[PDB]
Amino acid sequence: APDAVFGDRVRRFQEFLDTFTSYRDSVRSIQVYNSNNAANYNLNILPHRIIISLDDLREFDRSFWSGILVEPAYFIPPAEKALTDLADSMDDVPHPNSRHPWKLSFKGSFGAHALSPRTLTAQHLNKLVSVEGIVTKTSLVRPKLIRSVHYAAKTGRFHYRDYTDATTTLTTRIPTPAIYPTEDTEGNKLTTEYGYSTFIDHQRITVQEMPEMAPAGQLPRSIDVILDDDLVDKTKPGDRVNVVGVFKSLGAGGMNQSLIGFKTLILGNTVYPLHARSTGVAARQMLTDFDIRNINKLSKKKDIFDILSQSLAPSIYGHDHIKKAILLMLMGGVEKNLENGSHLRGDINILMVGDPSTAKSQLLRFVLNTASLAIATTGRGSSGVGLTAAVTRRLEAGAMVLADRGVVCIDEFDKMTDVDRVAIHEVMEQQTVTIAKAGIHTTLNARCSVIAAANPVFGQYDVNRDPHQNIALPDSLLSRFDLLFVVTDDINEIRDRSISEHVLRTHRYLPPGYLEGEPVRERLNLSLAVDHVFEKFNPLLIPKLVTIPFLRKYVQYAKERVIPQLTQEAINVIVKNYTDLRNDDNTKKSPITARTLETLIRLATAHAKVRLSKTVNKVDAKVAANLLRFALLGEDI
Amino acid sequence: APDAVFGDRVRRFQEFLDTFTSYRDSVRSIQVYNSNNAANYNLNILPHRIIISLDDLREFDRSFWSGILVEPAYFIPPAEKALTDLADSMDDVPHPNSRHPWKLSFKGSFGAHALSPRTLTAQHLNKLVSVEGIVTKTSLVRPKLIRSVHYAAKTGRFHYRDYTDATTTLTTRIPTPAIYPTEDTEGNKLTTEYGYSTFIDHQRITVQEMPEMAPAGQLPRSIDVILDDDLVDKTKPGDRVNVVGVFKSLGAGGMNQSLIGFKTLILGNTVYPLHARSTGVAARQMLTDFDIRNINKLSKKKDIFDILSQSLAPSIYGHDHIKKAILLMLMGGVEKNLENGSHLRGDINILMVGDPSTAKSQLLRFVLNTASLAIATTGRGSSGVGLTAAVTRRLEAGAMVLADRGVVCIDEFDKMTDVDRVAIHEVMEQQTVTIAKAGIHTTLNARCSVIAAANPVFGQYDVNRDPHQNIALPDSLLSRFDLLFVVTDDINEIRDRSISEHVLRTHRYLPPGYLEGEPVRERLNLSLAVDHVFEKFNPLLIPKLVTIPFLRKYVQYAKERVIPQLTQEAINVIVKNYTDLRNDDNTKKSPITARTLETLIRLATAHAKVRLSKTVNKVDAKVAANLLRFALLGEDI
Amino acid sequence: SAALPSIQLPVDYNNLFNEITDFLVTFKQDKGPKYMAMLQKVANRELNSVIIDLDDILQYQNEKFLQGTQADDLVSAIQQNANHFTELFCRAIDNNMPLPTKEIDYKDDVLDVILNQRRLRNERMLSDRTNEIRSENLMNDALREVVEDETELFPPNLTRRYFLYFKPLSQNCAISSKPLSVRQIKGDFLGQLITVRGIITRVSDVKPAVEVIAYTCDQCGYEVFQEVNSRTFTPLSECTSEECSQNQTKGQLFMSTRASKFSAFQECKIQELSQQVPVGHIPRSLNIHVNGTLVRSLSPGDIVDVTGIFLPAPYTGFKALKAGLLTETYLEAQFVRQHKKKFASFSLTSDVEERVMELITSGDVYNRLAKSIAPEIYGNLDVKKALLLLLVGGVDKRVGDGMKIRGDINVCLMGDPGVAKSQLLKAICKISPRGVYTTGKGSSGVGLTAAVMKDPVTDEMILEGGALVLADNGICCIDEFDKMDESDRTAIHEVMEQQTISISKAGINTTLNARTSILAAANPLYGRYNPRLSPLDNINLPAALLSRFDILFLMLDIPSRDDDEKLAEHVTYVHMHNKQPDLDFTPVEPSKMREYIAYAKTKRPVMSEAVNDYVVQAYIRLRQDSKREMDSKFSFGQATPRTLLGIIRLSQALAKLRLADMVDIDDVEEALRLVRVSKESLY
Ligand SMILES: Nc1ncnc2c1ncn2[C@@H]1O[C@H](COP(=O)(O)OP(=O)(O)O)[C@@H](O)[C@H]1O
Ligand SMILES: Nc1ncnc2c1ncn2[C@@H]1O[C@H](COP(=O)(O)OP(=O)(O)O)[C@@H](O)[C@H]1O
Ligand SMILES: Nc1ncnc2c1ncn2[C@@H]1O[C@H](COP(=O)(O)OP(=O)(O)O)[C@@H](O)[C@H]1O
Ligand SMILES: [Mg+2]
Ligand SMILES: [Mg+2]
Ligand SMILES: [Mg+2]
Ligand SMILES: [Zn+2]
Repeated sequence: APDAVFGDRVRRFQEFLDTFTSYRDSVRSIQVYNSNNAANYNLNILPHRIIISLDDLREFDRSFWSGILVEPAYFIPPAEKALTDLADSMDDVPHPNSRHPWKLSFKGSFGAHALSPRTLTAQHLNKLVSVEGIVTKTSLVRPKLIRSVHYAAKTGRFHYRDYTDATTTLTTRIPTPAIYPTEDTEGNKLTTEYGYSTFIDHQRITVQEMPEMAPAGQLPRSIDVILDDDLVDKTKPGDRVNVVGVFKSLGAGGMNQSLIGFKTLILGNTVYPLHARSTGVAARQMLTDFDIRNINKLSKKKDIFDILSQSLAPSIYGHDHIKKAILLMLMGGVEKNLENGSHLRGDINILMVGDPSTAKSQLLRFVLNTASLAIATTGRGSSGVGLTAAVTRRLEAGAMVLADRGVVCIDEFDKMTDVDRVAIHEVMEQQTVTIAKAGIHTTLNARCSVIAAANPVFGQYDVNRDPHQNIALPDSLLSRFDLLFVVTDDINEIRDRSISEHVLRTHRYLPPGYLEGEPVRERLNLSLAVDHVFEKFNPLLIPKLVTIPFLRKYVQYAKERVIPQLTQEAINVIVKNYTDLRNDDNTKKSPITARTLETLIRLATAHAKVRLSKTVNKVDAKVAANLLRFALLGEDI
Repeated sequence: APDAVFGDRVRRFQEFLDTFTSYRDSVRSIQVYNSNNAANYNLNILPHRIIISLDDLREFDRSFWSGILVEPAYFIPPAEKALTDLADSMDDVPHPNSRHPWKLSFKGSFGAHALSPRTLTAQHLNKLVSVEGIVTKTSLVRPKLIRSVHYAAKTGRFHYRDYTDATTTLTTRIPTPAIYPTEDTEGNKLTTEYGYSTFIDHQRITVQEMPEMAPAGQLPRSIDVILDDDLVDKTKPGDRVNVVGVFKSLGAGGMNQSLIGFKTLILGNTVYPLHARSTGVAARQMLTDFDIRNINKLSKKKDIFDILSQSLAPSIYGHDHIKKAILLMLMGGVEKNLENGSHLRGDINILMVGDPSTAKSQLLRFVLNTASLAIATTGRGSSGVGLTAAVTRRLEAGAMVLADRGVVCIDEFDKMTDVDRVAIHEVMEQQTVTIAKAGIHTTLNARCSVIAAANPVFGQYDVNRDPHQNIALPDSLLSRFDLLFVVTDDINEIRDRSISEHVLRTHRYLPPGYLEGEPVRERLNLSLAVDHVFEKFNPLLIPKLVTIPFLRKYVQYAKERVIPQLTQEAINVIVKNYTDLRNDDNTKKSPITARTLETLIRLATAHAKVRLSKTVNKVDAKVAANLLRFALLGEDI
Repeated sequence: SAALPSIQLPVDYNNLFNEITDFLVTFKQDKGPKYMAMLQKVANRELNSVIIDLDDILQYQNEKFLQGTQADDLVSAIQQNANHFTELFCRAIDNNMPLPTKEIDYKDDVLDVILNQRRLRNERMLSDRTNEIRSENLMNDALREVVEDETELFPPNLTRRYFLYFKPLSQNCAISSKPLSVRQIKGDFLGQLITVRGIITRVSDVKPAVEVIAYTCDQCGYEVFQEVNSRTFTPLSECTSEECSQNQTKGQLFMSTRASKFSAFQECKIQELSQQVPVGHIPRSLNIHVNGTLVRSLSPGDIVDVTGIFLPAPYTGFKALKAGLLTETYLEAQFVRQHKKKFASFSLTSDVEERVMELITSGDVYNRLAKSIAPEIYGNLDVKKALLLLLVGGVDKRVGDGMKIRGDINVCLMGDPGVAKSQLLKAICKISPRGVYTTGKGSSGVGLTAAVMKDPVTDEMILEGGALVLADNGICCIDEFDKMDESDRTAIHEVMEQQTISISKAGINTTLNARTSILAAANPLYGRYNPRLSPLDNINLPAALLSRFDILFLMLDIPSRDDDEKLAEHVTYVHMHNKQPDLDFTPVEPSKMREYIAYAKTKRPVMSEAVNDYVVQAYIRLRQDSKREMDSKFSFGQATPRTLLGIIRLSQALAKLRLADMVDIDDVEEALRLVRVSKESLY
């Protein structure tokens, strides 16, 4: 039976949708997208879901906003009905072959409802809450029968029955346990018609307080979240997540005479995978047309490589070719997948062996902070079980499996066991992890670029000795590292005063919105995995330095929209340089193998990607070989 | 949940309604009528009900027809939904201030489903049956709460609840005993808002086998009929009725463990009051424009009175002025209701005293058969309890109360007790029955015209004696009779042979569709209380004779659309004739009182009604006084 | 009516059944109708499986359209709802089932004679009703129609001997055949006929799953059949036949296993391929329900396209976690396509023959096949020749005393870093239908063994094999051979000599069969070859592990000007265009190489006196040469009787590659040449 208050709220939300035109634009775009590939194929179908900004709702109608936040069961169904009515009103051109219920998702500032699994108590029940946590368990995506269609052969007629549970609606119904129809009303045997029955995907994930904010030494708190038909498979275990949903109570909690307390869970409305450092979530960024224009504008510059090289770690003094190599690894080459099935690696590995305090770990931490997807590990702090996969009858991804299509920053690389070393041997060239353990023969993808830091045998790189004795690493392992940089802390007066002036200038830095003696606050930077190009603060005083967010945008653009093709004019340089490096006797820091030809190719491709060029020209090969010759010998030609 | 078969039947009945345009015409006429007096008064509102001819449905779709007749619960709801959809489709102009459910009523040939309460067995259950019987009990028209509207003062909000029972739908629901809401969901006290709640009239009548067709000496069979919101008060106890409805079974019949058998009754869809002779149901007749044209055409004739007089009882020979008086009584005068409250009678009473076999009873039986509403009684066969009202704490109408606005044919008037005679004294002039018995002081209306037949004291009217000694009736009683006709069986050779030739010609009669030696069949003529003018069979061989149905149509038209006004040119004749009759010494058959002035006035008005004239002219008064002088003396001037 | 409402679907099953019957009777484009030929074969009991091609139905519909007749889309209806059309096609085949032209004899299956008996019994009961009613004397159409109302016959599913399967319509000959990942199979695809591409990870034993359990009643002499639909069933206790139900003294009815209907049941587990798993995700598995004659067509490690009806199953998880009518899902397998056809299932059909002649007539089969093994790897021709010989393998010899000789070639590639030993291992794994790539000191400690567990489907203790067991009758490519545990090395020793793994541990005492060819890749002592040090010194293989390998290559990376120039041109061309540089030489497609090698493995060449005399002389000379250099800085470990059998195995493999039955002098020449050049990179 119709409710006057329900209709009043429906028309109020219709007024809200009319006021903010972005929601008709979103619904219209979704409908035209669905119709266009429906007619095209007689890709994927976008869900009937709209992101609603709670700030705009508060601006429009504060009580509707407070009603949704505090009494969602009475305000969300009317708003969803209004959205569905609006969508069916604009649906003048129906999809080929009210109706099509549209769901709502919420975003914005939740205030006191933005909680965690620890702070989510029983006085938040029946409220729209945003819970931030870590996904620890993801159940199987199971179909749920919401409508069963049967066939009666004697009458030749198709019947159906709709099913309802306590979690499909925000309000409580009268429970109607309608049985599965095994026969008609008048005795005819029914045959279930699979493919005409309706099954809805259902998942139940567990969100636990994030380790970065959970109290140390205390047992963590968890909360159940239920996802239905479009939020399933939106996250994976170990993901940082922000789930917006209604904190519901279900069952009777032992009152109904046939539990210790009422069964509580979150009916998920929105799932946002969050980006935290050293996690398995990549960093999607929004690239406006202005950002792309600036990226192309800077790519037109000749010295853009240098501009990108110095802007990586201005705080670190020097380490300029190391920064060039780090930028090239951030871009990386393009992997080759030949038709027969073979794989050519397109990821660049870097090793930095050096004396104490030459900033190898700060250069690792910077890469961890700025990379799209980076996992930080330490030698012997993570084993092969912790680096590669692990069998739990089920597999748990390790450091280098979560970092697939990403970067692995390994500090204290020398303090790594040989059992880990063999797994690392497999991961670096073939980019795969073969388990073959306890009846689980699986080949996980570990297409990751490894950057590592190491110390010499005696703790100080002796220039009198040779590198092979100063490294104490297997030669086969050192071959996998595309670029091996030996950094030595030479005491020279010019660079001594220059590095000290830099260190002090960096220490004498103030944020734009801070006082002289105000302790700088620090948050954990839980970015959402979806305004000037250059940097005001320049530790060096000189070319221009771009901001780290803009550098990340540039790296993302070049990494996702540029796939350079090798050219003969680059091949001549690459082949000549490889032949010289193989045959010339120079007492190289690292050996020269066919892997050296491919690090030449990969670095040339990466530098071509830096310039946004779709073809690797001669200059790219020359600069790649230049960096390689520096890395092998120390030349400055 | 929508049903495919339900929609298929809905669209099939929509096709049926489109094929037969009379149903859109009826629904459109009903809607425009409702809108027109809705806007007029910001009379009565026609119900949302349509008469459906089952013959047309059989012509269109025989299975839909058989489905309605045999499985009404599955075919009547879809047809009603189709009719409602059609009505709301034509409702381009809504009434001032789907919706408005339209009900269906059925008419036509039912075949094996046309039954009686005796022949209605348990194998007719869940079938659409037409049952003919007599109404013996009519329960109170009680409101039934179908929607209760309540007000919550704390929230200031109007709530409602709909109620459903087993008799409101042809199909069986799940029973939902929703309680009367005495409080809101959250504890606020509710106040019932009468005048906004919805109450539907409900009546339960009992239909018993008609005495004319029930077996003699056997206990009669009865059936319950339930009428809802427009069929209530369509009949009264004692009425012959034809109820079309679904023979439903209700309850569990003792199977549900908490009756000897299942509770069965008829859910009335249609109620037709039937016209049977000597019953309380008048005879509505359909007057087409052709019938009215013929009536006016004949009324233009000068001798139409004679044409109507001879066509009454052609089978009876002679009795011509008696037939004129009978026709005038069938028309009758116009009653006067003065402002102070007094009443002047407009009904003509006739008494026929005569010798054995002068057709007094055949002239009574003819009036019983041809009158719009006539009740036949015999002296001492019905007492004052049987003639006037009777107290049962409730009143039961007698012979002269059921015959209100009708005719009472009393045979053997002389064999009537004085206790009855006093009640008849009251009924004839004041046209009322005052009970004043057992705490019931009631004045029932008995505005009836009395025609009676009587025999002399010695069984043969002695012409030597005077009428006052030959009648042996109270003089005050004889004054009430407007026209007293003394008929004597004089043996005269001319009329002897003429009456014998007539009697034999009438006996030598054959119906148009009968053989020479075929026994004529005879039905009970259960006419429905809603093609030539003249008669082919003429016993006399002469003016033209009109058919009895056409004469009934003419009497109905003149009786319901003509109200003559007295004129001075008629008053002069009336006054002169009354003064002469009062003062002239002629040894009248009946006394002359002021009632004689009013029988002159009434007969003049009746003859004016015969000519369809709205004013009583001089000729009407002259012919009225002529008939009166014949009735008093025997003159032929 | 108000409850259980009716819905109007665009599917009419009567004319769909009529179209099915018309297609079965009239389709002949693949001397007469293809399907009645198949039903005639089934009637005579040469075939127990009916595979309905969706390509055939699509072609029939296309032909009907071309001639003007409007035909309902049977293919789309089957794809959308496949469970009903198995039921439909079975009824249609039963209607058009030809009479058998072969009588029942004593060599037929017990199921066949049971079905014949019940068919004759039901026809006799029909005739008996007919005769009784004729004797009662109360048109033959009405008489018959009374008879089938008063008969309790055996239903058609009990007189049914074949199994029905739906082969998906080919992509080239085109929804049901486009391969889907396990993730891509959502609940929208439930009830449809879909194809999933994956790798099989666990196959259960073929068990008898009851479908219609039969009982016999000793009171009325009836056979009461109860259908089974779920995981568990409740047996009948009292008879439910007409006689006992009408009577008051019911009969207690006993199971009849021979009269019950059983199905060969397997529950396989398919898994996502590495190319299908998204970034940072763990592959998820899907349950495949294999029934009927289709069993034993899936084995662990198979990369297959499995086409089947995606069907729901009752929930089996925790009850407290059930929110609604949650259902488990499985794939009722109907068809299996093997990406890598097994060498055992090779048949010399016409198309296989034409391809092999087009390979042979091109000439130079040995060098073409060797150079086609990883064609982007450049300049390892002796290496690729030895790998091809390993793929072909020698000829297994069982001597009458019960002795067995291995017949399979183990090849060890010890080399410097960056020489493509690991790329050659994955090439061999790709070529081999049963190839297992493992890395030493990873997680293969249990891999080079089998682990005893419980089968979840069937209540048994079964030991699931690992790397050396899953690569049985195949190839195990072991990378980083010099870095395994001692137990793994001993297991490798046992596998390479006896082709078995003897396990005597707490809970197990078994001898696993591992008929595996071992292709090992190793790094020399110190990770780089020191030519100053002795070859045996730089080889970290026990004289007994080294002895087992039939060939041991020493792939050394010496710098050069022309050789490095040529490698760099090849690698850089491969990086420009995803193909090898050479235009004169076209590599053999790996599917056509597997077909040639499968054909070659069917030959068992023998050695004559004239060839084995030279084999003896060469063995003697090899032994003398090995004796003359025991520590001369070029010692490879002295020759052994194992080198003779390796020479013999290589000669037999080379003879097989020629598709010959005689081991000729050319093959022994090439075997000696390969053994000699296995070690010339040192010089
Ligand atoms: N070349 C350098 N330029 C700037 N800061 C430096 C440099 N070398 C060392 N530092 C500083 O030294 C500190 C320690 O460096 P760290 O990265 O921990 O050294 P290591 O690589 O030996 O672990 C940091 O605060 C870092 O900024
Ligand atoms: N004048 C008459 N004309 C025709 N029929 C007559 C006449 N008088 C008597 N009859 C016949 O006599 C029969 C008996 O008449 P009835 O009405 O019973 O007489 P009464 O009035 O004495 O009771 C009827 O069949 C009637 O037709
Ligand atoms: N002869 C060669 N031809 C082509 N590529 C080669 C050759 N030698 C080495 N490579 C390249 O060297 C890289 C590393 O070889 P890999 O097989 O991993 O080394 P190893 O076998 O020594 O462990 C591969 O990407 C491969 O393409
Ligand atoms: Mg450090
Ligand atoms: Mg009489
Ligand atoms: Mg390797
Ligand atoms: Zn029995």
